[PDB]
Amino acid sequence: PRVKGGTVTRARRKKTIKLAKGYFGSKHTLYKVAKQQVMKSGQYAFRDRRQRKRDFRKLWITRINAAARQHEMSYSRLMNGLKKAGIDINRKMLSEIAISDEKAFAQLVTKAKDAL
Amino acid sequence: MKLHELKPAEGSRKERNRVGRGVATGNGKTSGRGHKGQKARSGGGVRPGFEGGQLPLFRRLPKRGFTNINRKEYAIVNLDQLNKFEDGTEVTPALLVESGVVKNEKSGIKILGNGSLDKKLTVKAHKFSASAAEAIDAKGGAHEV
Amino acid sequence: NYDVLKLDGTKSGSIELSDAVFGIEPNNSVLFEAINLQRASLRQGTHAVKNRSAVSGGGRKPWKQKGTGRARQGTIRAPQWRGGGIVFGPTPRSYAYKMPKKMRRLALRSALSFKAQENGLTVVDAFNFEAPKTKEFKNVLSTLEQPKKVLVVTENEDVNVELSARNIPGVQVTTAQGLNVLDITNADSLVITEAAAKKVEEVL
Amino acid sequence: PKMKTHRGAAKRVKRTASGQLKRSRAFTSHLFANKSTKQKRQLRKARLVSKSDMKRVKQLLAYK
RNA sequence: AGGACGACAUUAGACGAAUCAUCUGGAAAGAUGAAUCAAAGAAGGUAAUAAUCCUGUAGUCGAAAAUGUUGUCUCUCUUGAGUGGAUCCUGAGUACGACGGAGCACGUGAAAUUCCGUCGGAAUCUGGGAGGACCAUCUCCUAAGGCUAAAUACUCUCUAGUGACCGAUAGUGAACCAGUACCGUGAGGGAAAGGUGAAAAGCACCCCGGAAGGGGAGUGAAAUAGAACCUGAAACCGUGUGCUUACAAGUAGUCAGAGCCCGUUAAUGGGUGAUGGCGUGCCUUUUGUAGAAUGAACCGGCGAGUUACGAUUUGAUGCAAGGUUAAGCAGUAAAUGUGGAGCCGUAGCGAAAGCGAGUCUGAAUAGGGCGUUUAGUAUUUGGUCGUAGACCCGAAACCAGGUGAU
RNA sequence: UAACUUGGGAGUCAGAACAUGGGUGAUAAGGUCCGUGUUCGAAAGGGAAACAGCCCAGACCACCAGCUAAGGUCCCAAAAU
RNA sequence: GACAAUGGUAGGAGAGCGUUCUAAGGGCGUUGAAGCAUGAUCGUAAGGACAUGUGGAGCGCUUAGAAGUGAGAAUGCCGGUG
Ligand SMILES: [Mg+2]
Ligand SMILES: [Mg+2]
Ligand SMILES: [Mg+2]
Ligand SMILES: [Mg+2]
Ligand SMILES: [Mg+2]
Ligand SMILES: [Mg+2]
Ligand SMILES: [Mg+2]
Ligand SMILES: [Mg+2]
Ligand SMILES: [Mg+2]
Ligand SMILES: [Mg+2]
Ligand SMILES: [Mg+2]
Ligand SMILES: [Mg+2]
Ligand SMILES: [Mg+2]
Ligand SMILES: [Mg+2]
Ligand SMILES: [Mg+2]
Ligand SMILES: [Mg+2]
Ligand SMILES: [Mg+2]
Ligand SMILES: [Mg+2]
Ligand SMILES: [Mg+2]
Ligand SMILES: [Mg+2]
Ligand SMILES: [Mg+2]
Ligand SMILES: [Mg+2]
Ligand SMILES: [Mg+2]
Ligand SMILES: [Mg+2]
Ligand SMILES: [Mg+2]
Ligand SMILES: [Mg+2]
Ligand SMILES: [Mg+2]
Ligand SMILES: [Mg+2]
Ligand SMILES: [Mg+2]
Ligand SMILES: [Mg+2]
Ligand SMILES: [Mg+2]
Ligand SMILES: [Mg+2]
Ligand SMILES: [Mg+2]
Ligand SMILES: [Mg+2]
Ligand SMILES: [Mg+2]
Ligand SMILES: [Mg+2]
Ligand SMILES: [Mg+2]
Ligand SMILES: [Mg+2]
Ligand SMILES: [Mg+2]
Ligand SMILES: [Mg+2]
Ligand SMILES: [Mg+2]
Ligand SMILES: [Mg+2]
Ligand SMILES: [Mg+2]
Ligand SMILES: [Mg+2]
Ligand SMILES: [Mg+2]
Repeated sequence: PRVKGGTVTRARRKKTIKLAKGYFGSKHTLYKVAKQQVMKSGQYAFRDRRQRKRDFRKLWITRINAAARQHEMSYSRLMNGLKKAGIDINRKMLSEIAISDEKAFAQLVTKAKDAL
Repeated sequence: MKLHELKPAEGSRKERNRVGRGVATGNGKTSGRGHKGQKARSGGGVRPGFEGGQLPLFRRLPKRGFTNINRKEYAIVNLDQLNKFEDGTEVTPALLVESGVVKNEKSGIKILGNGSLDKKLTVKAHKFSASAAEAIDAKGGAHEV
Repeated sequence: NYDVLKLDGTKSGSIELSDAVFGIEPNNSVLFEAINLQRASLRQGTHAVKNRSAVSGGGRKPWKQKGTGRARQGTIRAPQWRGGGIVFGPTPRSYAYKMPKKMRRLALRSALSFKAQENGLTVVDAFNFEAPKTKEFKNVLSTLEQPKKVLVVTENEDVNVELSARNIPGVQVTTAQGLNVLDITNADSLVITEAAAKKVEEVL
Repeated sequence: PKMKTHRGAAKRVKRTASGQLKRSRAFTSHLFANKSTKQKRQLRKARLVSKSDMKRVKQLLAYK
């Protein structure tokens, strides 16, 4: 028996195009260039899930550095002091504390300085 | 079993492999042929036994022998096979054929001496091994060509 | 041992049927192979296509090998051309194959044994039909309390039984010699005359 | 159609009980002044077809 | 060579069972309920899907005429055996030979057996030919004259059917006014192009407009079915709008993210996106390609490891020292029954004679090679190979028969 | 924690750089030909600005968690003015 | 429960998705099938539902069978349109 091309092709291509929704011009319209872009999007997203952890740790560290400097202490010495004090609060929590309640952060800074 | 619940025996059936139907299969594109050369071509590949121009094995070796036009070959029966007939039986080529011991008689029945005869028989065959005749006689039977 | 009924449903007697035919444990592997074999043998196989040689025309090179700027082409009937010849495709052939005779016999026995163990085996004394009457045969089936799909087995060709059952959906009529795995398996119940049952027993 | 036997191979080998192929020996045609007594004596003895050669040639002698 | 009568068949036809109601709906065959026929539940049609509405189907019947095949009469022709071995006959430029070719599975070979050309050239039943040079013996035939049905091959065609064959780029090149249009001096090459609706009920009439086209009105279940008029994807072209954009360096996304606008298969929602991080398409081919190497304007359709028969291996199944049939015949184009010829296995070794669980080599009871000290076989899925175009497309060419000196 | 034997299926036979032992060349070549190792090929991630072959290191998937490698910590740009 | 592995081209091995057709069974459909369009849906992937609109008559599902069974590239063929 003969199997004509049928509907599968259009269904598959339409799925790719819908995933290409929002893209510029032909890239949200034509299957070949949409497919290519969706491939690039997948590769980029896989890479960027990992890069995002780097990025947010970097941000937290920058903010902690700024807070420590406000307390006359470098980021490096503050982290060394917290380690020697046995305090395991991670960078994200430290940043959020520094932002939200400065007195708590000042007490942590004094704990670090005492440990050093 | 029901025509709406048919099931082949486990391991009796396996889906055939289809090449050139996309990369995920592992046999897309070059379809398991690798890249280029004679062996990658439709209808490609050398003759069996061809050694790319090295003199083939079956030309560097020599011929031997001849075939005898009058070659004789016998249907063989051993004593272990004769062991199925009742003692006192007169075993003949016709009886061997009917009993199914011998299927194709070839140039005739030769009795050979493998295994042990455990019965007294009168064996008629076109030929006998020395050992076979000795065993047939020693068991109290007789043999005749 | 199986009861033998009259067409009115009352017990005419009892019959002994060899368990070596109706009492074996069905061999499903062999039965599947037999069913598949019969279904394959039923195929006509008359399908074809036109390859590039077969399609009309196409002899000449449609344009010169080099210089025109087009892809090189050798015939308008090449497979990538609209209207071109087909690559491979169906070609007339048989789908029938054989199995060993012992396995054929085992399949028939297995199907009969499956009926006997599912209680879809009814033995009747005889069919005393003198003229064909679909309505009488329908009544006989109803009195025997048979399911929709019934295979009726006669010792030999029974013209009137065949003609009476012929128009009834789901009712198939065969002889002891004509018994086959597809019919037995397709049926929900077998209605076999005493003489047919003995004959089948002899054969298998 | 049926596969065809390679007739030269069929004229040059014999199948043994275990399925091997007995063969005769090269360098046994002429120029015997140039081969030692031991060489000729030992070349007199038949051999088998090697495993690596069998891989290549087995289909040629499938009916043999 | 005819004739008479009869039968059957073909070429038109005839009869041929049995269903009503309601619901939805434009329409009922659908659903529901209750019935009926069946030697008829094949099929098509009918306003949707019908055994019972129609055409039909099973079954039965039917021919003025022509044709075909047959049977009996008629007609026509026509003796059939044995004994005897005196003589006679029993296919001549033949058989055969030489040289040169050809055909035989057989390539000139040790080349029988059979033909052609050239030249030469028998015997006559106590004869002649063959058994693969040749001779003898034996055995079997009787050339050099002719005829002969059936079993076999094929299908332009007619009749009745069938399909795990196509369904408008498929299937024929051709579903359609196709070997047409068109191209060519010619031989020759060779397309595209199906679908309103159940019914034509195919839009009276009014209005803008020269017309085309349109807006109403009407027909219709539907016109959003209005004429290449079922459905109506994408490329591509427009109109409107929520968010956004005129200091910015962009493989166009991705991850992060305010603001604004919405509100869903209700999910730790949807659209947009100031701004930040990261980031040189895809395929092919390559040591290595963002590559300035190849290919693709875009979208759609179409477009490439298949089948047959053998071989081998693996899995499965049956049977097992056994396993198994082929053609054929019967059967429904089936299964299947029958068919044991044949094939593989149960024993090998040896070039062979041959011997045999051993055999070959060898002077050897030596040594060494191959073997023994169980398992096969049939069918079949998968893998692979062989013969076939053998995964698909592509030469320049070669040969054969034609068409051309406008 | 492999190794070997038998059998079914392959692909590959253009290699590249870097380091090092050598020939050749001119103790030329991103040259060429051998030996030894690694990496690329067929390897993404971090470093070397960018940069197959160098340095670190081998990505089953998810996380806005932690420790480290090479390499780094004035600003671009995370961390010592 | 533990703890071990899971980069990958040629290529080998395995398990699957989807398409047409067939068989058997069981179902859906003018109270609206297929097809088409849209959606914020489900599954580890190929892919599967559901809702609504359009459409107007056919189509699923389960088990097994069989293949003209899956396209993005061939200066591929044809059509349409830039
Ligand atoms: Mg397609
Ligand atoms: Mg990390
Ligand atoms: Mg594979
Ligand atoms: Mg697989
Ligand atoms: Mg791979
Ligand atoms: Mg391969
Ligand atoms: Mg290639
Ligand atoms: Mg290469
Ligand atoms: Mg290769
Ligand atoms: Mg161009
Ligand atoms: Mg075609
Ligand atoms: Mg010699
Ligand atoms: Mg009528
Ligand atoms: Mg009605
Ligand atoms: Mg009627
Ligand atoms: Mg001659
Ligand atoms: Mg002669
Ligand atoms: Mg002669
Ligand atoms: Mg002779
Ligand atoms: Mg005679
Ligand atoms: Mg004839
Ligand atoms: Mg179709
Ligand atoms: Mg269409
Ligand atoms: Mg055409
Ligand atoms: Mg056409
Ligand atoms: Mg339309
Ligand atoms: Mg601005
Ligand atoms: Mg590709
Ligand atoms: Mg290069
Ligand atoms: Mg390029
Ligand atoms: Mg090139
Ligand atoms: Mg281009
Ligand atoms: Mg396209
Ligand atoms: Mg092939
Ligand atoms: Mg002139
Ligand atoms: Mg170099
Ligand atoms: Mg070089
Ligand atoms: Mg090296
Ligand atoms: Mg490479
Ligand atoms: Mg790298
Ligand atoms: Mg970098
Ligand atoms: Mg890993
Ligand atoms: Mg800093
Ligand atoms: Mg892996
Ligand atoms: Mg295809």
